[PDB]
Amino acid sequence: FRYMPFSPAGTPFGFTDRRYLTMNEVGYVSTVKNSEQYSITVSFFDVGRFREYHFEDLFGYDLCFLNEKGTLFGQSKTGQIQYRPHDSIHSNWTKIIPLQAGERITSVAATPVRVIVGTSLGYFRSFNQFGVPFAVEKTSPIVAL
Amino acid sequence: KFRYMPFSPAGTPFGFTDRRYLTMNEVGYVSTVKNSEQYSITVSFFDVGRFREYHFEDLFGYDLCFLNEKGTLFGQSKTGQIQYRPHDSIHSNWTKIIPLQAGERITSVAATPVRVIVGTSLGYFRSFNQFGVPFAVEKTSPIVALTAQNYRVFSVHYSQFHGLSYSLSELGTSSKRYYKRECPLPMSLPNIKDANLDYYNFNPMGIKSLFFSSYGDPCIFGSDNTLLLLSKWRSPEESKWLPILDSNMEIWKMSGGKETTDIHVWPLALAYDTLNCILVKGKHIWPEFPLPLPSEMEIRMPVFVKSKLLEENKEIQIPVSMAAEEEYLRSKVLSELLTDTLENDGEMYGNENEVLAALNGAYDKALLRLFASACSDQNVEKALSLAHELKQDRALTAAVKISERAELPSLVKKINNIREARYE
Amino acid sequence: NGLDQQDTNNLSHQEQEYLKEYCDLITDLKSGDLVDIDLSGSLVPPSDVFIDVRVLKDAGEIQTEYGVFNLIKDSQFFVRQSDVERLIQQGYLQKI
Amino acid sequence: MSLPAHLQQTFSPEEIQFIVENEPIKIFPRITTRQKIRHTRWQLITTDDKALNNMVAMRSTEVVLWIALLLKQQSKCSIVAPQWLTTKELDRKIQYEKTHPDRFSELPWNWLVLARILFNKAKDDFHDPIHELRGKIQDLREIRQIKVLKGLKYLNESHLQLDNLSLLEINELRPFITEIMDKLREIHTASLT
Amino acid sequence: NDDDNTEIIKSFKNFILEFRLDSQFIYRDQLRNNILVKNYSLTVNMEHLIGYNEDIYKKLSDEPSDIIPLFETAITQVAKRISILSRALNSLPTFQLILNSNANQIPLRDLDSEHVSKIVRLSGIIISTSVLSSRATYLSIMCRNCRHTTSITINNFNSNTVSLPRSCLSNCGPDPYIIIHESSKFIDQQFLKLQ
Amino acid sequence: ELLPYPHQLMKRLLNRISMQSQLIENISMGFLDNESKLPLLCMETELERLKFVIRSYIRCR
Amino acid sequence: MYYGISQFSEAYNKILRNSSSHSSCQLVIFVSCLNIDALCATKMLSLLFKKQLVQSQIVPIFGYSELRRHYSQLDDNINSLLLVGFGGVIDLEAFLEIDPQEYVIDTDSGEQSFRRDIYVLDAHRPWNLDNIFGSQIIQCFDDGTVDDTLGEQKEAYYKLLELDRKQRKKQIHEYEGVLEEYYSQGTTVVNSISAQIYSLLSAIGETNLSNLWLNILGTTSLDIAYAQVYNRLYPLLQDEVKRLTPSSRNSVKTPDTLTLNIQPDYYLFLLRHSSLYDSFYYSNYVNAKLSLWNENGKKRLHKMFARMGIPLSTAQETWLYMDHSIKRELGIIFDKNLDRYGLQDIIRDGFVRTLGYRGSISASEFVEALTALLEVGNNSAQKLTNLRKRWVSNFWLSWDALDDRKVELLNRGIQLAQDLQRAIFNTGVAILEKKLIKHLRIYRLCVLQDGPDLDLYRNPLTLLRLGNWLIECCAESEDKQLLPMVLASIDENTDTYLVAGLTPRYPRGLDTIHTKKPILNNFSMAFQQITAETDAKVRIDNFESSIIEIRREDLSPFLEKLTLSGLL
Ligand SMILES: [Zn+2]
Repeated sequence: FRYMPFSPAGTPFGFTDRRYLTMNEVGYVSTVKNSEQYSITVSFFDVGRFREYHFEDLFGYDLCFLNEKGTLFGQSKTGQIQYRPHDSIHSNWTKIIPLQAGERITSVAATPVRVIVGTSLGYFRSFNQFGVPFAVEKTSPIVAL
Repeated sequence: KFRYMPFSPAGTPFGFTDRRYLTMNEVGYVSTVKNSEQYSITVSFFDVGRFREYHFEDLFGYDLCFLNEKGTLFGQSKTGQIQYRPHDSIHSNWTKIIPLQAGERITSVAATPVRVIVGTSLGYFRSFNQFGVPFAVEKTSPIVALTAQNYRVFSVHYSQFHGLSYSLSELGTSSKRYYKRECPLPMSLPNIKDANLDYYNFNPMGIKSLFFSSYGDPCIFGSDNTLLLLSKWRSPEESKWLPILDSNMEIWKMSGGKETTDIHVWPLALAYDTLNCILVKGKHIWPEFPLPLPSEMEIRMPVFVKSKLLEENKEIQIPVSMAAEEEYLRSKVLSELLTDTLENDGEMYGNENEVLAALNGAYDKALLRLFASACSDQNVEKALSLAHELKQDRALTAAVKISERAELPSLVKKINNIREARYE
Repeated sequence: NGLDQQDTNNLSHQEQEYLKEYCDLITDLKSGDLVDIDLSGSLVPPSDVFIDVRVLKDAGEIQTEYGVFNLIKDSQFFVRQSDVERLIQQGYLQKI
Repeated sequence: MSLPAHLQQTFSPEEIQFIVENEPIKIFPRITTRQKIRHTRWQLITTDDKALNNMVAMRSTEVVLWIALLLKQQSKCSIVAPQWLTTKELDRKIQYEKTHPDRFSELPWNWLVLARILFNKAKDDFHDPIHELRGKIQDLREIRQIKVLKGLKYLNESHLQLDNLSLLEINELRPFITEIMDKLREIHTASLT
Repeated sequence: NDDDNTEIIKSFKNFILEFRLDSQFIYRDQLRNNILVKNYSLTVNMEHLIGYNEDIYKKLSDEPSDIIPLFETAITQVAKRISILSRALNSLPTFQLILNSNANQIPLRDLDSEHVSKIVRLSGIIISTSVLSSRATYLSIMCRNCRHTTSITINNFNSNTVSLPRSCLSNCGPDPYIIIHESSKFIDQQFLKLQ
Repeated sequence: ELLPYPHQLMKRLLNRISMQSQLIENISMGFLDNESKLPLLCMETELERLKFVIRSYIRCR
Repeated sequence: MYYGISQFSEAYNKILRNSSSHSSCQLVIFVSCLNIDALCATKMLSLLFKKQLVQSQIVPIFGYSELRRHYSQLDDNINSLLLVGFGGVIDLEAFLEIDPQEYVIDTDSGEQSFRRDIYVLDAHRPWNLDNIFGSQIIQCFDDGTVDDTLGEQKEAYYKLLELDRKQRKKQIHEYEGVLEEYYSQGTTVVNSISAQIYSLLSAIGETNLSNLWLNILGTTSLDIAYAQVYNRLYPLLQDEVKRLTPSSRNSVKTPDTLTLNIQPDYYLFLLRHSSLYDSFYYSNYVNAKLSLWNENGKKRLHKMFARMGIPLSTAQETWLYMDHSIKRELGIIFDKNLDRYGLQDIIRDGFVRTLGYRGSISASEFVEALTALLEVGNNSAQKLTNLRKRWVSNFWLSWDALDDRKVELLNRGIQLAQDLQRAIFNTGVAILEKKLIKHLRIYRLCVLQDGPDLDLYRNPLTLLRLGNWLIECCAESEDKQLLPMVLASIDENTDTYLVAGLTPRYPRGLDTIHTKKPILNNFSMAFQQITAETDAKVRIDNFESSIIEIRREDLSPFLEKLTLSGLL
């Protein structure tokens, strides 16, 4: 099986130079590839709840998860995980997950209680919203999370 | 598709040499050599005081052999013959032959002081008493391997239709009952350089060995060479498999950046504190007749990052932060497992409570180091979360000391509030 | 005398009683305290307590602490080190 | 007599062997001295028998050397080679010694005696082929002797220092070295008023 | 074959360095002895050589005349390796080999026209001893008009003697290399007569 | 030059030697009445080693 | 069936628990002098005991009355006494004259505990049941092979025990007849003691390479006496070797490495460590095949050597000094030539072991050296006691030589073997040219009166070796049938004749069915009969019945009685 990474309600880059990483009720993240960097337009369906912001991304985090506690950006191949609170009253902490040989992050998950990482080799990573890894588990390849 | 070649726990393939090991266990190691007419069975023991070697012959050339503290088994898949010998051998050895269809093969065989286990590539499953009486014949999915203890028995089934499934059975003295029934098995089959192919010719599933630890919980060792550990199998719903070993990563630590393919490992058993296992300096992914001394390896999770440790190098340098991460995770998992063992079965040798308490102290020290790291991060939320994980009042005083050393008083007073919360 | 020119002709009287009283003093050191260790104990570090020894000369049975032992000419005997040492002192044993 | 002159001058090689026997060492048991919760204790004043009461066959255990040798004579003990004893460490030490003719390498002083005893008994448990280990340690001994010889060119009446010399070699060298050194000291004192 | 000869030299040094009994490498023992008392000479038993490796002994027996100088060179290299610090001609005199056979002794009488240039074992009584006669281990020469000076290291293992150098050898003449008998290094030889 | 005599040290050592000796005596007599007698021999070997060291020290002094 | 084969381990454990006293020795070892297999078994026991740290005393004995007087010397506390291959057939209990009631502690249910328990492993075949079963103090290790076959004899003996009427009288008489059937039979050996000892070790699982090596040596020692037994045990030994072969293949030889091989062996004494010519020269089988005793034997030897095309001077020079270029090719050369001479049966596979760079030594060479060291390692009855002491000393020397470090002593035994083979050859050719053999068609008779080395010859093993050589010579002369071999030697110091009665033996390679049935030494029964009545003051104290010491003057009436004796 090819096991390409998946983001909920994502849109393939395809022919378009721009795409949606993830379409969420809290907000829809539209983003463009600049061919050297990945411009991100982090658009929110409720601007009053969370004012719209948009920052250029040099990394090009392949998988993005956003929810009212915070927006999470992860690059599947690199394994580095970037977090930004939607309230943004907390710091935008960034960490990197350990990667096995050829291991890639299939799915991304963000929760106020915990942070969960979905990878190719089926590893389950329990992290807190602050980036502390609460637990690590291995199961069947988690395509979707 | 699948060859369904029979597998014995950590058995050594026949190889170029005529001599070969059949099954590696903490109780003892068994090898054999064909005398040009038949194979020479030797039953060697790691503990001489427990048992004394008896080596003999069989024209059968039994394909597989099982052994345990009470008795030993010898199975020939093609002929379906099964030979039993009590290890004390005061009782007469008895030998039977199982029925089987045309071309049927017995993948593995297991023995327990309560029942005798028969498992074939056809998936047919037979239960026998210690004396040769069959308890029952029953139909199962084909099994790659078998895991037997005194009464704890673990069954793992494979079918290219069914994938990998596994069931845990607690037979006890009587009233057999299964903790799990054919749970899907998370494990990475080797991908389809000569040695691994030869091993697949011996064991296509590529699992090196499968056994119970020093405390009897399951221990799956496969082609990944990174053994997985089953957590809280006493609770069925709560039970889950956790990564417990990073073999290749530990080698990179040992190699110091120069990965070597000659390194191959076979854990005859798992001590709860650290893995006891044996290594090879050679192309063979199987041990050799001159038996090397197994080397005890510390159990560690593969949370380490290759790039980060490479930066640390530029004998492997480990960040105190990342090492602290790994060790408190180890403390958490080991403490949970040890406590659960004390629950279902209690103390195996009495020393469990105090080593558990020392483990708790080490975990608290880890938490306080993480608190110092959070203070370096200068983030109140991280320190508060660490305070939640702290489980000692004096550890809370230590956190107060760390916070005042970091000079932020808000964290100090939050830790204080946590202290009054913990008092009652 | 401590490990067990026997003739005193090579020796004058004065020094004869000197050496006799010196041996008596050595026994006194053995006497009372320090009796646990042999004051003239072997200065070689002990290698192995149990060793097999062939009888150098036939001298019949000699009583050990607990085991009967007959000194039959040229007979191997694998026992503790104290007895074999003390018989080496008389030389009735050999070859280690 | 009370003490032979040769004995008081220097420690005999057998005394060195005894001292090394007093050292602890890592071993593997072949007996589970632990008793199931489901006999006779060793009760040693010189060494904690609690460990001795606690061996389990094929587990990590550290014991004093001489009891380890005693049990290794029996089939019930398995010995663990030291890390410096590993051939890679030996090669590194050889390369260091060749690199630094001035000084020696930080070998564990008893390493010579350890190598002797293990070659005598632990020949089986060496993962590395034993003969190569013998050759390498022989070469290291030769190099250490040669480095000593250049030091002999620099013998002084004031101060003599030996950073990393083994206990065996310093013991065998002490009589002659002390005689020469004290003779030089006496000569100088006579020269002084 | 010169590389092959060097390989054979390496094989012989592997012999001497890794031939031991009861962990005791007697060869390095006598080596360090001959270092302490500077006798550049080495004693070896061919029975030991056969035990370690028949093949080297057989190669010896085939033509000892030229095998021996290679062995001497090997012993000299070994002494340089051992008794001299790493990275620390005629600096170290070559060691010379001593051998004990213990084979049969053909009588002096009835010696064959065969056995020419062959190692043999005999016994007899000396009737005369010669005075010492030096032998040019190393030879120092200069090319006369060409002024080219060169080194020669002739062994006493041929036949009779090596003729003097001819031509310029980098006209200078049929023997430009006039021997300057100062740098040249000599070793004494003595002639014996057995009844 | 002779060193001071740590009298307390050696008297405690002597007490230890004694108590070990009576302990070995009790084990021996009980045997005259576990299957593996090796720990007793380890005790005896320890006793012999320490007594040998003490003898060496006394003779040197 | 006093001791079952499997029950050997049980008996061993019983001996352990009886003598489980590290403080006090409760075990004594009694061994027959002048037996290689006995020495191998004693080494086995010594290693086993040092594994168990059990205190024990080891004593070598040569005489039966010596055994009795030593037993009198022995303390009663010793609960463990082992006997190695001597006296099993003779009723030792009757020879010991013991009272079990004295020995039994707590007869009561019934158990038999004795303060001395004597365990007897015997190589002799007749295996007296009363010796086996008369006393429980007499503990006999039973191969089973004789015992099950003795089931009819054992039940007859049991019936005799029960009955102590005409029908019962004739039944008892028939049982007695059966006794005499297995009586009057020349004792032999079918089990190399080392073989069942190593079997017991395997039962305990303590076998190492050395144990198997020493078992090989003991069996090789047995080979000459009983070739067929050696051949039968040979595949078992090879299989055990395979069981214990190291995994490493064709590794470069290094001093630490020790290897034992199963490679073709040639029936030439000391072949590796001696020359070729000499190895042929004193080879008894080679001599008998080629009649080397006569000058034509030498002529044929030169002819065959030239047939191989081996240069003479090369042949008389030692095998080790031979160039390997020819040494490798030797085997095929013999294959091409021995058959042409009929000498091909001499080639056979054997066990040759090497360590480091010392060299490879044949087990046959090893046993030859051991025998040599036994033979010549070092009033009249007092002089005979002195010879017994010296023979015990040679036994201890051979014991010591078995240790690896005494390679020098092994070479000394090698030299002694060369010398003894030379002297035996000289004596044999001397008697053959002089036709000193005088066959009386009941037994071929030769006697030793003149010539040197009679002091060497009166040593029993030397006489035995000469007897083996002459038996080989006679057997290879198929023109004359097998007849009993009687040999008598004089010692002027004792002034009395020394006699050994050697049973006839088939030539080696004789696989015919009539040669399959072994010969029983009628000499022993004749000697016992003579001792019973009209005895000529012979000595039978020696553990070998065939070897007998007689007054030189009284030997002539002994021969007259032997002619009178019909059992010969
Ligand atoms: Zn020129």
